[PDB]
Amino acid sequence: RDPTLNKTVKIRQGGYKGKIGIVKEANGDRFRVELHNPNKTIPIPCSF
Amino acid sequence: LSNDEVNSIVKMKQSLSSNTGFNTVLKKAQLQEELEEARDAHDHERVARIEAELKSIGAES
Amino acid sequence: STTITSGLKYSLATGNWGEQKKAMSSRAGVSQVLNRYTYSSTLSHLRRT
Amino acid sequence: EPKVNIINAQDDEVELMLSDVNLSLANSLRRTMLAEVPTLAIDLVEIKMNTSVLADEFISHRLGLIPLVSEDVEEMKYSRDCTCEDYCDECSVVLELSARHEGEEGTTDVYSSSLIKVSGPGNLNVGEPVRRDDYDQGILLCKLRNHQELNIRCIAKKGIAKEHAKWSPCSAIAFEYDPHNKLKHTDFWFEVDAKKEWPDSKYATWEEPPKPGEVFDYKAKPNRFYMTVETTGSLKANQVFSRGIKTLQEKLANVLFELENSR
Amino acid sequence: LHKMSMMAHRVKVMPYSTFRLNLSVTSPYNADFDGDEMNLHVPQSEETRAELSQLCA
Amino acid sequence: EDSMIMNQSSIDRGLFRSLFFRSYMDQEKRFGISIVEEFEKPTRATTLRLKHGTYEKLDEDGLIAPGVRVSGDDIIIGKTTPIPPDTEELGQRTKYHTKRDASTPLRSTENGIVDQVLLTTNQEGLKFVKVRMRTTKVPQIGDKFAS
Amino acid sequence: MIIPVRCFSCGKVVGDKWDAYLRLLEEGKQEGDALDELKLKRYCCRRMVLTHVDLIEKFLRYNPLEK
Amino acid sequence: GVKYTCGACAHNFSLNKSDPVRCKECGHRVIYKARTKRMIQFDAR
Amino acid sequence: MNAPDRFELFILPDDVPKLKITPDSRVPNCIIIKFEREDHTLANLLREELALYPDVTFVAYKVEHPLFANFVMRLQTEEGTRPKQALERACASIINKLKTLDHKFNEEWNIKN
Amino acid sequence: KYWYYPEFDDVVKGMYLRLNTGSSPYKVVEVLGSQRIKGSAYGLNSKENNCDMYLK
RNA sequence: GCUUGUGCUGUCUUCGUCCA
Ligand SMILES: [Mg+2]
Ligand SMILES: [Zn+2]
Ligand SMILES: [Zn+2]
Ligand SMILES: [Zn+2]
Repeated sequence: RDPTLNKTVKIRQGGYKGKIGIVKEANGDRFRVELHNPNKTIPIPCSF
Repeated sequence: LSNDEVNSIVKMKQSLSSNTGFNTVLKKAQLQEELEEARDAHDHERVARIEAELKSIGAES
Repeated sequence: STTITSGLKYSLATGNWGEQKKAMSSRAGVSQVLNRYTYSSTLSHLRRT
Repeated sequence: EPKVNIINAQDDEVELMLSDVNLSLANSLRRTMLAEVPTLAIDLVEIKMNTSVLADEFISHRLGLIPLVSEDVEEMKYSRDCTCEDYCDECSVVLELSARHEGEEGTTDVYSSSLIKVSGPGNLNVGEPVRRDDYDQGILLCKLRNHQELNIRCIAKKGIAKEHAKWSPCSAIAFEYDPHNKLKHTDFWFEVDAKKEWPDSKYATWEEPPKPGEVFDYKAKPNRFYMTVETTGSLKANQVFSRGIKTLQEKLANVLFELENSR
Repeated sequence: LHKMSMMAHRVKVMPYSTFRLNLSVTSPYNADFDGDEMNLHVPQSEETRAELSQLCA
Repeated sequence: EDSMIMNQSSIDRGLFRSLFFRSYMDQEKRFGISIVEEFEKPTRATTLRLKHGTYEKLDEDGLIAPGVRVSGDDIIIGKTTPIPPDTEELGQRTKYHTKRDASTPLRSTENGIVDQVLLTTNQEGLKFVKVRMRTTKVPQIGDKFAS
Repeated sequence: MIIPVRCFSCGKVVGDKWDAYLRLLEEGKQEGDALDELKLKRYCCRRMVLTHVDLIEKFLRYNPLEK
Repeated sequence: GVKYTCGACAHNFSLNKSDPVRCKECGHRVIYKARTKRMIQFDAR
Repeated sequence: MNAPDRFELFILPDDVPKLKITPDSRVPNCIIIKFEREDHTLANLLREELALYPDVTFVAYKVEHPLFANFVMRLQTEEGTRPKQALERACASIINKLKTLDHKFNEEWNIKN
Repeated sequence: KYWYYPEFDDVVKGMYLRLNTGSSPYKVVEVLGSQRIKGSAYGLNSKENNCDMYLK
């Protein structure tokens, strides 16, 4: 259990900068965040 | 609120209702049903009054 | 009144054009869900035999 | 050795003739101007209220296609190359639209002139939506009746037409060479006579028609190329041509740098 | 209809959601690209992979 | 072989782009004099047999709100039915199960935005909900066209 | 539904010429002459304005759902 | 706690999971949930 | 669902080099160059510039698949010259041509305005 | 929100609320009761907010 | 001191898709 599951998040670095998302899966640093407009889920490190 | 209390409040505001498009359409439909009932009953006096009332209510834009 | 009401409602809802207990060996597909994918399809479904 | 001759010149279209260049160079210039010149376009839309009859993604798509002024977009940075947190003034432009219909009758039109620039790079001429005149209303975005309101906040970013066609500075580039078909690069379909069944090119009077007794010249190559560049208003035609040349030079210099660094 | 309706191919992972075929194999499958669909079966063993690669290729 | 090539720039500018709507329906069933299903947000303590999807997108009334993003399997309608409690009256202060989950998940292959949520009452008199989901479908390799 | 912003084939901005087109048709100009006046030369752009159906006018006749 | 909207007169109100599903003023039997408050973002493509 | 990101056509990954050169041992003095995140725009330009050089005996390119943004070039030169030097000369020559073309265009635009 | 309740007549009785004198220094008044007046419909908050309740 | 939950009906009918 991480305190960041099912919470609104924003991406600050990389090719998806400034996109609003929701954290769905968080095992080891590679948070899985669904994107509000593109109907897809992408992996991303917690640093971003 | 209960169902009876809500219906009483709705009837009270309907009495207060000066005009509302949905309610005017419903009233015009009910008047049309009453008019066809009067026509099918061969009542030549009621139908004139219903036609006059519909003419007064109608003529929309 | 439930006899006529339920019979008409069942026959129009399921398409079996007979009594509900007599559904076996009865005409089916007399009533179908209206097609609404496009306007022309609705017209065609309304003029079908 | 290469020569340029300009036939007609305008803010939004230039018609020129290229000579003493290779066909590949002219085609690469056309492709670069079509797909690789950077401009500014809306990329993120935050919708605070939308009670119109149009879906949110419908309006977002329409907003993406609005051409914005991109004159100083070379000094801006790419969003993925900016070290800033979220969006800053050096990699984005923020526009805001707020529309509403007042009264209980009639319909209100929402035009692209209603977009107001709120923030952007300091003293750079970027961000404002393009307008033909001062009294022009612009592109129709939506229509509103009573009690319907639209309130959005848009973010304009820098990009190229390879990622999405909304970033293309050009609409259509006419391109043509050899109007009299002396190089025999095409074989004309006909029923009776090819000469009178095919319309003459618009540059047919710019070149001498071949003599009847002339024989085919197998040593010739395409030499003169006619092209018209039409822009959407985000950039001027000369700006598009110069930036296409610059983009091609930068790509070649990057190749040369990779080659020298390979050692 | 015949044994050339099932043949063993080699996998190439590609983007987009369609299966991709060389056009010369469309005749034994009697297939065209106007809406047809085809099935794919994955072997689960070394012996079964060898059978596919040496008999049904 | 009847394939066609489409212009990607035309697709980007809006050629053959389309809107897709799907509606879901659910209602409270009556099983007995006092046995009624309830629209509510389930909890792992009081409710038994939950699903693998998420429940954080539901509101207090058990219904999702329009404008929210939904992925496959996510729960859009929360419904529970009562169940005669087990011997958990041996002592479970707030974590004894009395309900079974009967929620409606989104289809696993679909995702979109919630467009409109309808709440009303059926002919009998129990609650009745309809949720409509909206998404945009852009043409891609493998889509069917005809003249 | 509503006039597209860009031409599908080439991307010329045609979304600012719908009201002028309706004005020109009101004045009595033919459709081809009206399209010529708006400087739409390529038939790809002429198709966009000539074949557009304005469905938003029908959608706006339903009463708003929020006030 | 949760906002609604009437399907006929577009009136806003609230319910506490105990009132009948009805409009307060015109008594329509059809009501709609209000739009959420979470941030909504699109990619304009 | 399976659609790749559009920025992958031109954005170079960190672990993927822009340029990979391998020799072609079948014939003497030939190399195979693999260009990443490039297409016909650079390929055709370089090919038809190199094809006019007297010391270049073979030059060609191919884009293997349109769904992947890369092309591969084959280049063969004379004994005296090395193919990489010919490629550098071609790049410099096209840069010079574009420079004078831009100069003349600016001159003519200033004249006509 | 609550004027149409049947119990609102007894609820509002005896309450103290700020009142616009009009003739404006706001003052406090004591509610001696309420009386419905038919034909005296007035806009309460908006144009559609018709109300017949009156406070004595 | 605080720890993440682990799955699905049946039977008919109709309308469709690709071959034939
Ligand atoms: Mg077929
Ligand atoms: Zn920045
Ligand atoms: Zn066009
Ligand atoms: Zn109402």
